[PDB]
Amino acid sequence: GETKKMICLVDGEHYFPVVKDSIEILDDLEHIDVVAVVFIGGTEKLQIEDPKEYSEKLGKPVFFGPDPKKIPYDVIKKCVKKYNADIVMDLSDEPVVDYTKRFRIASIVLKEGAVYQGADFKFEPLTEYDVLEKPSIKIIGTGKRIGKTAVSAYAARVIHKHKYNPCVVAMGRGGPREPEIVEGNKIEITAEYLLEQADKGVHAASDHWEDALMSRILTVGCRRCGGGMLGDTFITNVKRGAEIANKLDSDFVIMEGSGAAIPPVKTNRQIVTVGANQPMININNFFGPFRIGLADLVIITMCEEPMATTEKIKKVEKFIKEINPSANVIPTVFRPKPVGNVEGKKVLFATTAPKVVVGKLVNYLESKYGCDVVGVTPHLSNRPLLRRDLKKYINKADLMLTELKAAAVDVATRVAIEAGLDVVYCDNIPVVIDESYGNIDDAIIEVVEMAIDDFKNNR
Amino acid sequence: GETKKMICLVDGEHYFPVVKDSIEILDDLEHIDVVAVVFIGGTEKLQIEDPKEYSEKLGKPVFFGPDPKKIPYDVIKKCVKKYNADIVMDLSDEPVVDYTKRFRIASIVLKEGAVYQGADFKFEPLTEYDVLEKPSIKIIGTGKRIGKTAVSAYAARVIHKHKYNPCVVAMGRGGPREPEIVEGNKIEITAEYLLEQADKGVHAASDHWEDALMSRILTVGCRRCGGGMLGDTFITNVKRGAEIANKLDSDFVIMEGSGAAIPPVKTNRQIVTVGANQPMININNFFGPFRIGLADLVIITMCEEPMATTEKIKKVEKFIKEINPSANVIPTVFRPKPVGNVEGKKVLFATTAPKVVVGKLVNYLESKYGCDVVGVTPHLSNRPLLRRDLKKYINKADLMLTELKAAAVDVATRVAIEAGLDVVYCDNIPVVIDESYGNIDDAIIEVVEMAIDDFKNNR
Ligand SMILES: Nc1ncnc2c1ncn2[C@@H]1O[C@H](COP(=O)(O)OP(=O)(O)O)[C@@H](O)[C@H]1O
Ligand SMILES: Nc1ncnc2c1ncn2[C@@H]1O[C@H](COP(=O)(O)OP(=O)(O)O)[C@@H](O)[C@H]1O
Ligand SMILES: O=C(O)[C@@H](COP(=O)(O)O)OP(=O)(O)O
Ligand SMILES: O=C(O)[C@@H](COP(=O)(O)O)OP(=O)(O)O
Ligand SMILES: O=C(O)[C@@H](COP(=O)(O)O)OP(=O)(O)O
Ligand SMILES: [Mg+2]
Ligand SMILES: [Mg+2]
Ligand SMILES: [Mg+2]
Ligand SMILES: [Mg+2]
Repeated sequence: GETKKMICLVDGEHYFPVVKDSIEILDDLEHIDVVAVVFIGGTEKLQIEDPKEYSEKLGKPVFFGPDPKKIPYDVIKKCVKKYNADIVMDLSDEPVVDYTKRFRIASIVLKEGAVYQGADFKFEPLTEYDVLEKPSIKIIGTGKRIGKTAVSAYAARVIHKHKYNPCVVAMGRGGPREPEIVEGNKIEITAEYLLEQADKGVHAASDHWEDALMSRILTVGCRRCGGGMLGDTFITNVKRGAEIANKLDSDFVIMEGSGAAIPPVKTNRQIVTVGANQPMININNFFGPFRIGLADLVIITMCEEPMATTEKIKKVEKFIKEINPSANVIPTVFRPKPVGNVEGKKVLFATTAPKVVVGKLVNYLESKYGCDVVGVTPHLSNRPLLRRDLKKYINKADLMLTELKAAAVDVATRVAIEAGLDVVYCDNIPVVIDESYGNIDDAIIEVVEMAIDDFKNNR
Repeated sequence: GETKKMICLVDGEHYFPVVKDSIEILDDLEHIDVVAVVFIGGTEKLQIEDPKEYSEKLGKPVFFGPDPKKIPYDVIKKCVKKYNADIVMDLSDEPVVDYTKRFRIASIVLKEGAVYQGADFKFEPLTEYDVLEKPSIKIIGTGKRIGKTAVSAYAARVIHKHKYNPCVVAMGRGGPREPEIVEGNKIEITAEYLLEQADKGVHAASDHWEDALMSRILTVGCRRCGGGMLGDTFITNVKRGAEIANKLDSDFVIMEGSGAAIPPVKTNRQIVTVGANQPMININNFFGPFRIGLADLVIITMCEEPMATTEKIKKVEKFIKEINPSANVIPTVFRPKPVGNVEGKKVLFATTAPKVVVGKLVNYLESKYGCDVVGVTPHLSNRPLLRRDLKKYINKADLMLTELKAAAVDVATRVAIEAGLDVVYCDNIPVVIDESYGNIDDAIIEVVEMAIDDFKNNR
């Protein structure tokens, strides 16, 4: 039993006595103390004229914005810090706040580690365990199949080229209760080895297995359930994974998220992935802006037709620069890279990609690697339709080129090995669309250097 | 302390064992029982071949949609009803749910009186006291200055013409702890009477005062603080206002809201006001669709340039009919009606209306009532600029025509009475833009008849 420190957000669209009654009712609760009050706008009542008049009558310190027509975001942030608030309680309404303004206020309050709540809603700030004994980056994103894993694999290779030994702790959508370690820095991960793991009941197409193969690195397979609006998760073993990663042979750590969910482990720096294919409201409203606000570097992905228009790409770029002008921003597209040789082969291509981009990926594969793609399955995520596509194409291909994602091991690899084909795993590589935005390796190196410098200087 | 019945929302983007662990963790909590699970979509992490395995392995009943690509909204609603669930717990994430899908799920769950919550968020359903002993309508809206009061005054007069005696309980953002009673059916409310009230410290420009004067009815002045996202309020005396309304001389009750807030008293039927001037996201996302879903009749307001484009008005109409197909929908604009005679007089017009629409209101006043508008103040909300306009124009006018809103009594009426002018109070009348949408009085009568029929039969 200890009191929670509450800041009240109030407005001049309410008459002061009903506000005073509300603050006295909140303060007179057991386990709550109202420590400050912020007037967030409105002027219908100005009979009480002076912040010191309001403060005298409340017996609480009272804060106002420089402009009564605008939400005093900076004053709310400064007040939550100054009074070290546990809770910010919203006693406002239209016209002073709409949903957009509430999510803007929420994004500030939750970042300072305070609860944001009102009459009918509550938001919990992200728990964040300070457990890593190595310099580190978080790789998070706004959704699924936007390239969090693809960017993470690439970043690991860049960090290796920079003469560091990276470990990826991947927060996946399942896995053993004790996090599993994959020594992709020591072990030759083949199709037959992945099937041997799948036969033991191991989730061999998970991101830790993919990053181990695609980037030849040590990885730790963690699990989670649920992924909230702000990005928190219901249960996870990622804290245990970060503890494991400390003890193993590595000298840089990537904490990689899943879906819109954020690993609850403190890192020196953060890379945020944003698919230009996603609705603008998911990027510029709700807790999109909160996620973009965490970034040192933003990778915008899917920056091409048919996935996004030029105007959409420019709108996403413009918004990111407005809300996070400190962040470096790189717009990108994904292109395939086989982890093996496919030159002059008849190729069956297996992917999770949208059907509208398969033609472009095939055109690229044939033009660059000199293969002939005899058939495609975009159904790695759908086991019945996958088997249908395999029976159609399997006989006319020399080898199957597959993403190491979804049913790629226990269905597609199994069928291809029993049919006597070679199986080559396929990475997705982030390629910069526009050289005016500079080089993606240099952008990652900048963030890696910041993470190392931060770790050396802060204890 | 009593056990709360929880339904879990789960997906096939999580591997079964981490979902099972999550459900066992939730069920093993004190005063929570997991009673059912709804599988809301996704496929790739289903190694389970038969959906019956899922329920067998959880030891919980599990319900599925007909289409694994779509959220089974209907199944969620049917299960919350069937189990009389207190909580719905979201153990999903991107790609299966985005923010929009979560607000669609929230709107269903909260309407059935269940909490909706996830990893980092919680939403509380509306408190609703069952206290009225008379047939009744709630008049609520999506914002401020969208015409809730204007529609409410009109509805009261329509109910009077239909041979009933209506009472308006107005939930404002201010007023005495004991609700204030105004007998506008028995008292001739003059400018001098309103100044006598303002000098006693009464909020004479409040909605209960306005409805009393504009509609010559009994009204009860209630107060509240805060207005949440769903529309709940932190504190209010509206329960006491409804108890007062039962005792007094009336045979129909209108419970009128304020801002986006909803009076927490049960009513037979609901009228929802939606300003077409508001951003589409506030109408078609968050808890706009929840508010529109409460409606028997939706009044769309501000349906003209400069406030809304024809395309906007059509988008609002189309959306409302999609989410609430049995609701009657009437698109409208507001025009002045003096509560007195202004024919051939020199008029100083005082309003809270935007500068961009004053010309249309003036053009209407002069064309309909044959007055000469010698000047306008759009500054009833801004006491300094109001006095500047009054000093300029007061000498030119025979009478001041004013909305009974904001500084209309304690500044504008006071200056006009001391300057020896007549003061005429001005209603805002909802006018239907297109006769193909039918007559607004008939639309109100339909809802009033439903409220009377419901009241007679639900006893
Ligand atoms: N040019 C492209 N346009 C659109 N999608 C692409 C393109 N190239 C690859 N993809 C798809 O992008 C996705 C990247 O997925 P992944 O790296 O697993 O990201 P995440 O961790 O965000 O799910 C895959 O589904 C892949 O097939
Ligand atoms: N034609 C019009 N276009 C736009 N606004 C108008 C028009 N006519 C009146 N108004 C304004 O509409 C508002 C209606 O306010 P009111 O009836 O108090 O509704 P609420 O209770 O929702 O605030 C007032 O500010 C009034 O001046
Ligand atoms: O499940 C899917 O991805 C496709 C079906 O794939 P095909 O059977 O057309 O290959 O759904 P659709 O796009 O037809 O609505
Ligand atoms: O706050 C309230 O009591 C009412 C009126 O405000 P005022 O007209 O008294 O400023 O709000 P609304 O019905 O306009 O949303
Ligand atoms: O407050 C307002 O609406 C007016 C007041 O100034 P005047 O209209 O009295 O000049 O300024 P604006 O917003 O048009 O710049
Ligand atoms: Mg207390
Ligand atoms: Mg991934
Ligand atoms: Mg329990
Ligand atoms: Mg009103």
